[PDB]
Amino acid sequence: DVKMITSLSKDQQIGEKIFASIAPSIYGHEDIKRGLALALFGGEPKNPGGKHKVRGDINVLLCGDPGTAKSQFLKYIEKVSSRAIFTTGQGLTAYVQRHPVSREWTLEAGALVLADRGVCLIDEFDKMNDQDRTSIHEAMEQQSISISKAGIVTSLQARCTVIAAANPIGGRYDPSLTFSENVDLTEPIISRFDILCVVRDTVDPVQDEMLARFVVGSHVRHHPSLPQEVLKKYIIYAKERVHPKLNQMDQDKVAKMYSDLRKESMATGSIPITVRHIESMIRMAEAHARIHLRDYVIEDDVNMAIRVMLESFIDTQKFSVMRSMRKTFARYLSFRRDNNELLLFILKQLVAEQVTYQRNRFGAQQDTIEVPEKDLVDKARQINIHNLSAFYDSELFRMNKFSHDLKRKMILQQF
Amino acid sequence: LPNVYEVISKSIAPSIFGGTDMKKAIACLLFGGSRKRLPDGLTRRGDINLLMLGDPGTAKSQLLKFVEKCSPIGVYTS
Amino acid sequence: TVRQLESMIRLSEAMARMHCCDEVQPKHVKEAFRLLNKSIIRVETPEYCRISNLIVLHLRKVEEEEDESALKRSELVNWYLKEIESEIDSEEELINKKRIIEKVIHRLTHYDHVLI
DNA sequence: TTTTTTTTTTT
Ligand SMILES: Nc1ncnc2c1ncn2[C@@H]1O[C@H](COP(=O)(O)OP(=O)(O)O)[C@@H](O)[C@H]1O
Repeated sequence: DVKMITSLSKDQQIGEKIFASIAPSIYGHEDIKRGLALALFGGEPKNPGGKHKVRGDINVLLCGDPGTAKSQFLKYIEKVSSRAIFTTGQGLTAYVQRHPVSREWTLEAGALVLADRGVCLIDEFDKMNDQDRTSIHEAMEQQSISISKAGIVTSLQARCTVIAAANPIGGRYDPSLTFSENVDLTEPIISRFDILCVVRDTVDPVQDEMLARFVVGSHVRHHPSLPQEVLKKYIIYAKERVHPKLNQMDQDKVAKMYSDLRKESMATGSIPITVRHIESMIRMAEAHARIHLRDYVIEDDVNMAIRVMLESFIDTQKFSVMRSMRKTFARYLSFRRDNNELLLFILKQLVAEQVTYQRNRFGAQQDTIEVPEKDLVDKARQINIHNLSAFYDSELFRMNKFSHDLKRKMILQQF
Repeated sequence: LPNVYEVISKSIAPSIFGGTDMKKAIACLLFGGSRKRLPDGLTRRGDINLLMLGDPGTAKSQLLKFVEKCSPIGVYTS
Repeated sequence: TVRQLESMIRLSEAMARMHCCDEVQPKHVKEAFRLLNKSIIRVETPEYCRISNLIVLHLRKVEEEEDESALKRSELVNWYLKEIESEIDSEEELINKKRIIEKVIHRLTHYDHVLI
C-alpha cells in the first residue's frame, strides 16, 4: 500500500503535482491553492517544554469581491478532508435541547466540538453575532470551552482548524486602505489567523476567454445526455506515519531577515512581522513534512516558510507600501520562483496600460492591440534577465494569447 | 539587604528590556499602599493605576501577560 | 461579473425550449444576448468630457516619472494641446481649451490625485 | 422549559 507512495513521495517534485489536484474545477489561484494545501495536512502540534502550549492548527481567512468561487473552495474542502463539518455565520457551542424521543432536557453538541480533531468550515464570517464573536476567539488561543449552562458546569475540548471567508465592504475590496479596513472584523481576531489570502478581480481580456470556455464546457458535459484516489488515501497515510523533527540550523537563518524587515515596516505606516507571524511560519515549516515525508527541517523549506509568511503580509498593506515593500523584499528574498513569470509580469502590464490609454481617447474595444518591443527590455534591465527568445520558444505565454515579430517588433495581442 | 529595591525590578520583565522605570513603577502596584479609615469612616484608596501610552507594537502585551501571571489575583481583558 | 455568463446560457436554453428544438443555435444566443444587453443601463451625471482629460494626463504622468525624474508643470499642460490640438483646427479654441485645463488642473487638487 | 404572531416598556 505504501510501496508506491515511497517513490511517489521520492519524486522530489510532488509539490506542483499535488497543488493542481485540489481546486479541481476552479481555474487560476495557484497562489491560494498553495496556502490551502499547506493548511489541509496541517503542521506539527509540538508541545513546548516551558508550559506555553503552542498550537498546531493552521487557520485561514479568505476575502474578496463577490463572485470568485470562495464558497466553492469551502465546499470542496468539505469533501476532500475527513471528519469535517460546516456552518454559515448568518449553534457554535453546546446548548440545552429537549430531546425528540426521550423528552428530557439534555445538552447537545454545537459546531466547534464536532471538529474536535478535523476542520471547521465557517461561512459568512461577517454575519456573526456579538456572542458568537466573543465565543469564537476563546477557542483560537485556548482550544478549550467551558459550559456553565442550565444543564451543568463542564469543560470540554475543541481542537479544530478554522477555514472561513469574509466579504469586502462596499461590495468591492479596494486596496487603497489596509486589509484591516475592508474586512469589517475585530482587530484581535485577525491576529488569530495564520494566512490572510486576498481574492481580487480585474477586467483582463486574456482571462475572460479562459474562464468563459471553462464554465461553458462545464455546462456541456453535465446533463442527462492526481485523481481523487491518491490524495484521499494520502491524507490518510501522511497524517499518520510522520513525526517531523526540529534541528537548530535554521534558528539563525531567519533573524537576519527580521532585524531588517522590522525596521523596513515600522519606518512607514505599518506594523512589521511580529511573533504571531514567526509562529505561523514555524508552523508551516512542518506543513511540507506531510507532503514530502521529509520531517527534517532544512534551509530549503525555510525559503518556503519565510516566502509564505511574507506572501500573506505584503498583500494586507497600503497602496504604495504594498509595492514599496515589494520592490525591497520581492527582489530581496530571491523568490524561488519561475524566471518566466517575472517576464510576464512586465508585458502583461505594458499591454493592459496601453489598452487603457487607447480606450480613454477612442473608446473602441479594439480587436488586436499592438505594442512594439523596445519597451519590454527597458524594464527587464531591472531584473537583469534580458531573455526573450528562450521565452518566445516557451509555450508558457502562447496560452496568454500574445505574439512577437522579429522584423516588426510587435507584441501583437489577439484576445 | 541593602539593594532590596532593584533586585525585584530586575526580575519582573526578563524578555522585554529597556527603560526600567516602566518596570520600576510596576513593582509598586504589586504591593500597594495601605487602607486608612479616618474617624469619619472616610476611607482612602489602597491601590494605584498606571497608563502606558504609545503605539501598539506588541512590546506591551508581553508585559500585561507577565503582570497578570505573577499577581495574587489578576485578570487581563481586551 | 461572471454570474451574468451562467445567466446567458440559461436564457438561450429557455429560448430553444420555446421553439421545441433539441439544440442551441446562433439564432437563439444572438437574441438572448440582445435582451440581456438592453437590460443594463448607463449611469448618468449632469459629465464624461471632464473625465477623459483626468486620466489622459495620469497616463501621461505615471510612466513618465517612474523612469525619468518628472515633467515640467508648464509643459505637461501643453502636451494635451500638443497631442489632440494637432488635428482639429480653430484659432479661437486654443485659449478656450487652456482656460478649462487650468480650471480642471486646479480642481485635481482637492481629490488629492494630481498634486505639484 | 421549545414555534410563531402582536403589543408595549426598556436598555
Ligand atoms: N473562476 C471561477 N471558476 C468557476 N466558477 C466561478 C468562478 N468565479 C465565480 N464562479 C461562480 O461563482 C459562484 C460562487 O459565488 P460565491 O463566491 O459563493 O459568491 P459570494 O462570495 O457572494 O457568496 C460559483 O458557484 C461559481 O459557479
